[PDB]
Amino acid sequence: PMYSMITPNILRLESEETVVLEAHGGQGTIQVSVTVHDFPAKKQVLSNENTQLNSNNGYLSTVTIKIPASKELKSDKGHKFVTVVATFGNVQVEKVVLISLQSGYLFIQTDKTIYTPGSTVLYRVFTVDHKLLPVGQTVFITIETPDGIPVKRDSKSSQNQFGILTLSWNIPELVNMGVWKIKAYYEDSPQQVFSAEFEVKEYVLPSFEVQLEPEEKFYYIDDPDGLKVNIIARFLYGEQVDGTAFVIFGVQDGDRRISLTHSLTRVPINDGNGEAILKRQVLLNGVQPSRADALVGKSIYVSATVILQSGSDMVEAERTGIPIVTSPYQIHFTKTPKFFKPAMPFDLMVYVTNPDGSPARHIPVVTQGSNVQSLTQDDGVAKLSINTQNKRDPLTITVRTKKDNIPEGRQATRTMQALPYNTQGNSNNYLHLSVPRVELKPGETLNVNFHLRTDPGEQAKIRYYTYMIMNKGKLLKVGRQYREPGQDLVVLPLTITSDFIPSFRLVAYYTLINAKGQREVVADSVWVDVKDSCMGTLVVKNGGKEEKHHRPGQQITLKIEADQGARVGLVAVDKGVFVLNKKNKLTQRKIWDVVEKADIGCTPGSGRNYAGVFTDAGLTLKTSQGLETQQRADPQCPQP
Amino acid sequence: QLMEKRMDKAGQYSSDLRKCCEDGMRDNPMKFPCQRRAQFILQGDACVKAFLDCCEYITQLRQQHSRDGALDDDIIPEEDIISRSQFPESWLWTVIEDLKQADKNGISTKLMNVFLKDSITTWEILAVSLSDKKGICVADPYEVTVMQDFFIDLRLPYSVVRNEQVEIRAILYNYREAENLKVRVELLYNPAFCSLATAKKRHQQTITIPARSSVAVPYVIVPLKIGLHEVEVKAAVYNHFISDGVKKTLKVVPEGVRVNKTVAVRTLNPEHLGQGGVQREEVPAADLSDQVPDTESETKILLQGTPVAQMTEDAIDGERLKHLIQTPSGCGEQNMIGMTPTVIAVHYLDSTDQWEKFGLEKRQESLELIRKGYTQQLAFRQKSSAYAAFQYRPPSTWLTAYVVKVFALAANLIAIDSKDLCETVKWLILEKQKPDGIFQEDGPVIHQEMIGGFRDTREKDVSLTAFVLIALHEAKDICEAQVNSLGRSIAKAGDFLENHYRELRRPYTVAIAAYALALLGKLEGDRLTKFLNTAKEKNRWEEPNQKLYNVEATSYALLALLARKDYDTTPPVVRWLNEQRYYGGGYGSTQATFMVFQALAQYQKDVPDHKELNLDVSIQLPSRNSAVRHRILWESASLLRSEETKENERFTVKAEGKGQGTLSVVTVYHAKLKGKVSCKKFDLRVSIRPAPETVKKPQDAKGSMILDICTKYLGDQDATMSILDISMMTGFSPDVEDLKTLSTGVDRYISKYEMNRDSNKNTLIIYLDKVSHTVEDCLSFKVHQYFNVGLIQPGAVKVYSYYNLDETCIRFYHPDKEDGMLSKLCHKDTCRCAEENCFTLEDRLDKACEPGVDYVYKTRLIQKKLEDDFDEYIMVIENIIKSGSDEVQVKQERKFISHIKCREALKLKEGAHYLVWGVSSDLWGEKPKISYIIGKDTWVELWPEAEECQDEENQKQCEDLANFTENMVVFGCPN
Ligand SMILES: *[C@@H]1O[C@H](CO)[C@@H](O[C@@H]2O[C@H](CO)[C@@H](O[C@@H]3O[C@H](CO)[C@@H](O)[C@H](O)[C@@H]3O)[C@H](O)[C@H]2NC(C)=O)[C@H](O)[C@H]1NC(C)=O
Repeated sequence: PMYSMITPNILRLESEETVVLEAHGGQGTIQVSVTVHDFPAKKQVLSNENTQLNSNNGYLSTVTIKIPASKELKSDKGHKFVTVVATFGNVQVEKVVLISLQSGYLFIQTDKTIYTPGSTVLYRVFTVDHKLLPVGQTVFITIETPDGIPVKRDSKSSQNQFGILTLSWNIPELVNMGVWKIKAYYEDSPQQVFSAEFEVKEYVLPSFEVQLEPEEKFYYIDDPDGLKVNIIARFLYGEQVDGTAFVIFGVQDGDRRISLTHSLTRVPINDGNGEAILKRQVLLNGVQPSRADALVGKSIYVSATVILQSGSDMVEAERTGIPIVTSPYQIHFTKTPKFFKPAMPFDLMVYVTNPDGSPARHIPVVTQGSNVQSLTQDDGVAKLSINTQNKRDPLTITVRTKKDNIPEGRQATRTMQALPYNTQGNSNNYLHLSVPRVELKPGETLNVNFHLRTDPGEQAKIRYYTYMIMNKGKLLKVGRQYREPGQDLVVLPLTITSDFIPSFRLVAYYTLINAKGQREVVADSVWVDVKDSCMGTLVVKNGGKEEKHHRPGQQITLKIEADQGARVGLVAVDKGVFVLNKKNKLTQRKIWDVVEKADIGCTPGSGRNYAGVFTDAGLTLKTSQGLETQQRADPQCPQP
Repeated sequence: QLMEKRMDKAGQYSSDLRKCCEDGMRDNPMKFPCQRRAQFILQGDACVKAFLDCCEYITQLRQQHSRDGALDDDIIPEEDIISRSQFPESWLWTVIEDLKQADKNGISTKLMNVFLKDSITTWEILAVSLSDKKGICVADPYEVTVMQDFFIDLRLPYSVVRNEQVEIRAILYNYREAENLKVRVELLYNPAFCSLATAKKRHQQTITIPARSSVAVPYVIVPLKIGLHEVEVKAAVYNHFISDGVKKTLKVVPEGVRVNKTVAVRTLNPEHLGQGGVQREEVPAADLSDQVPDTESETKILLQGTPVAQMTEDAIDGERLKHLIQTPSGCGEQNMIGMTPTVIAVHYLDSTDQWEKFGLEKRQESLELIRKGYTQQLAFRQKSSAYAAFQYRPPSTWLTAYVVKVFALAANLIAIDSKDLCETVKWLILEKQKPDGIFQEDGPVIHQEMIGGFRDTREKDVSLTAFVLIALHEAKDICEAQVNSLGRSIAKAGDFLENHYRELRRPYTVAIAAYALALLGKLEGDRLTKFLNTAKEKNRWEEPNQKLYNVEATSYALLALLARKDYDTTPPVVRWLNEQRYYGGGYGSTQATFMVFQALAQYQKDVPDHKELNLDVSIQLPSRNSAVRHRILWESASLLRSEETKENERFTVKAEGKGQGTLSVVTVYHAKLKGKVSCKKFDLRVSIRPAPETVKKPQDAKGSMILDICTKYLGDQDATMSILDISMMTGFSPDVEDLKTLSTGVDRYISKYEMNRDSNKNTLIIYLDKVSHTVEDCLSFKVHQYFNVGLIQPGAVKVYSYYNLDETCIRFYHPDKEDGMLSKLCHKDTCRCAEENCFTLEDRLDKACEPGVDYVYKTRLIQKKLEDDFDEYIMVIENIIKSGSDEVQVKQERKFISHIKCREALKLKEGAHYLVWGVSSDLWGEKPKISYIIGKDTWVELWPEAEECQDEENQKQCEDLANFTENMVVFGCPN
């Protein structure tokens, strides 16, 4: 028989971590003891647990260990390790694991993202642990100038406020203007500084606002008519503007402003409407190289001073960042896996974006050569399944957008290369996990397809698949999916709960004894999105009748629904600030962006070998036959 | 075609030289020629040559296109653009913890009733939860749109004047796109106002507002009383439940300028200034020759147990801190009021252990003030860690030193960035110190005493090198290991002042260099005897024609003597500095106040002979039957006791006991325009006139005018740092785009402008780097009138040096008599309602014998003096019918004063005879000159001449007036 031990490759101190124990071919009852020792001396048993392997659990059991944060492990010199030893009766299995205490998360929410002098910055700091549960610890909170000078250093304990540090600060009337920074760190971890930024500009009271709407959200460099920009000028109280707009165009050359002086036109504004056109001959001559290709990758800015007809007020606005490209889309292969399986379909995930970085919705993309065509959704991602041949050659894939009313020279096109999985001893023993692309919400049920491909003498030896579900760098669910002989497709139904948000990895494998008498392990993994929801629940609704328009000074009733014992922090903000600077405002996706960076996997699936699957997904393996994984030193993954 | 060549010419220049050329092509409101605008350029000759080339380009090119234009130039692209940043303030900033009531799923529900704000906007309520079993969760946003469709905007002024007459607009908005709104609008009655709404009849108007439109409804209102009065306008929509009301407060400022007046400052020390242990001080009555008619005066007597007791108790209090200094802040040195008095008040109460009197929080509340002033002073920090006085000016070495001094003192109390402080120090040693120890000023000079004058190259840079050295000695321990040059630079500055000390001649420069040597122990020998012999009368280091500068010099000298441990020499210097409170009982400017506070607190710091305080002071006012007594002991709570009186009388203060104290007597009154005719060291000319019709004016602005202000200093050098204090007339507010042009350019004429809130009238403060002593410095900008005002009261322009408040000059400006700006905006009943304050045989005998009637005269008007505020009527008393409290004679002249409202009410004729009687409370002034007030209990009746009495229409009145005169002298009033 073969005994196997699977743990996550980084174990957290003061945390419940899951150890998987499994006896391939066990008989009777096998008592297993798991011991955690200090590295490299093994002088102290840090954790000790017990379980059994029998026929009732299928010779597969899990063990929860909690390594305490001792004074030797808290030392700041060198990456520390522990040694986990599992004893399967008389056979011991032993693996050295990297450790990290972590338990550091600080989220900062300002009440708004732009301020005038004299305003009050209302800001909250939420103090949670590694499980995102509230902790009561001392936090040092620093407000810094745009030049970086600290003007306010607070120290607040979140023990009695239970994790919601609610504070305020008054901006003085004379102050630095620019991008201010709030910084926060725990008292026991000063090197983990978390930050949010806000902007302080000056008082602006327009009698009328000016909006510069270009006809397209980009400029085609081979467009003969040019770039039309609609001038929409209206009062803040709603009325229309009659007057005269003085409009000038220009080129933003990276970090360079080139004023097009020959584009300066006088435009009348009648009933709040006017039009200024930048002709193509003004754009080419005004930039110092008069090349259409040397204008690609730049943007057009446009400034317009609108005067009222009685000469009464002038309000000037600017629309920057209108790109001078030929393709309105950018193809990205960032959400797709980099490794394919031979003679099995490759789930290509093409991410199509607008030139400002926003996701391009409902854009048809076609792969060249295979003619697979799909549409993007609201997230900008399209799924194209490419049927691969039974070859271990690198698969070169070119994706091209095919939206109508756009010429073929103006379509986005990008090329990638996918690499094949390497089997043991050039054998035909493969595994492929096939998952349908649904925006998975908690409450939906996912059917996962377990495809087998083996040599015909090796097919009957496979009785089960052993699957593992990981979420937030922890083993969430382990089980077995059994298989009758002759079943080339086995389906595991999986209910998505709230513990799967934001994303989860499913890793599955089978073992066998091949035609050379050697123990072969074949594995596969897949990364699945979950719709950005919440581990708990928090809704704010109306408590009275659903009135569309309210009056000033009207009493309304708010209905606030949360979990039992939850503390809810509130703010009522004007809508005009929420839309302005969105990159500094706390959203629910920004919670799920932060935990997505803290993960122990680097690739969205597959690997170089059997040890390539466990290491790329965040696991490690040690078997009694000698099958193992490499050691992890760095929690990060390299980029050029 | 004109913006075309203006940008092709500006394209010829690059980098910072293009900004000089583009500013040469801008319009200038005073129409200076291109060579005159070049005189204000501070950037150097390369910027001036690019300025002149582009200025004279479009000067001759506009005069060519105008002289062939018979047969706007709105190009401010900026490239930066400031967008919308003012939104309504966020609310509902709470945390809810009562959520334990579980359902089947454990979901807890909270209901909460909240009130919406008055902002017509879409509110948006955001929620972040935190649960001990479920973690953090941010909700989706919940939007609450607030819209009433009909809303009212009430347009009030900043301030009106009592018995001035305005038109107030309520703008009513209606935006139903295609549905019009018939609305009745009502102005509510207020007895402090005088309008078409009375106590028995409301003033209702019925209007119809069109769809997607606005209608303004005017209301004419006369305020009759002084103080914060509410204007309430209500309006409700016909056949609907839509109703709105807007209530706003109309501040009616008293007429005239409000002038504080120090009557007396005295040192209270009966051990040294007492005869037989009893000190007696007589305080005179204040000179109220320039007082506004029908306003009250208010004398405030202040007794202080220590000479530092006012400044300490006012620097801890946050609102009282801003009223130590009488000048505005909002520039580089001036902004240090938020730090420097609060630092040395905490340092004083540190060294004397005295916070047991105050609250326990009072240290921590005052520590927050120094943190706020640290954030405010950091706004003036430039990019090279240096400090400039204004936002786009080159850095001042004098200022950057003074920031090092106050930051090093506040580093013991507040967390000051040491690295930034020593980087600011490292800029002073490397960039600004000459190798012979001299610190060089390459920015514009702020303080007057930082120039070595004329062909005395002696005393050149001595006052500045001393000022930097005091500052670097304060940051000696803070920037010790940070800057390895600080020990050598402090000694090099100390060697330069010691070697050049024999050449010094002015009392400020002898004193400020002595304290820089006293910190180094180098005020011995001939440096010591020159410092002591410079002092006049063994107690002050003063020079003629200097006020605040002398207070700084004596404070630097007191700090020099206390650093030398010369405690026996210092008590006369302490007593002198204690009583130089010329400006409202305080020291007026900033650097005067921060220096005498530091010197006086340093005396009480290391000479703690105040624990034996037992001062028994008694004040005897003649208006009170019993003398006020106060006892100030050392423990006895507050060390300051005050008394107030409404009478401007002389009184005697008697002090007994032990200790050294301070008496302060300040009279607050409203002053007219006659006392402001005196101008000292400055010269000022102001004129206002209506703008041309081709001038673009704002939409809510009814008229526009052009204000020209020209000033010139009358000294031997240019006046560094002066302020123009310009009050707007009622309804007026200046053009922001003119003031932005005058403050943003390489040809910069105004260092910074600001509008001063919490003031009497709407006041524009203009900051100037210099005022030329050779050429008259002029500036023009537009002011805009925003509603019709019936009897406009004149504005005021006051120029003064910031560091010497004696060097001031005030001028008043009013438009023309032909403007229709004096014509009463009222109709008839509203006119009469405003003429109550101005003012048949048995009826005359009763009204001349009412209890309170003092005098009855027959007068004759010789001369009217029509002034801007009040009318003087010089009358000759031709008959005395009832003798009053004023001892008058027949054919003796007396002044009769009425308000400019009463010019149409009275309609007096020069030369005509009049029967006048009034009350004794309308007597004003002190004998030999009593002025008479034509008030609401004063009778004015025309007496016809002896040729006019021969007409049949006047013969009954002349017999009624002759019967009244004989009855009132022979019989008098009935008993
Ligand atoms: C002239 O000197 C006097 C005395 O130092 C200054 O008087 C101060 O005036 C302000 C506003 O007029 C007073 O504030 C008011 O305080 C009362 C309570 O006393 C409060 O009810 C009001 O609502 C208001 O806040 C202030 O108390 C008063 N200070 C003193 C010591 O009397 C005056 O500002 C000086 N004028 C100028 C032009 O410098």
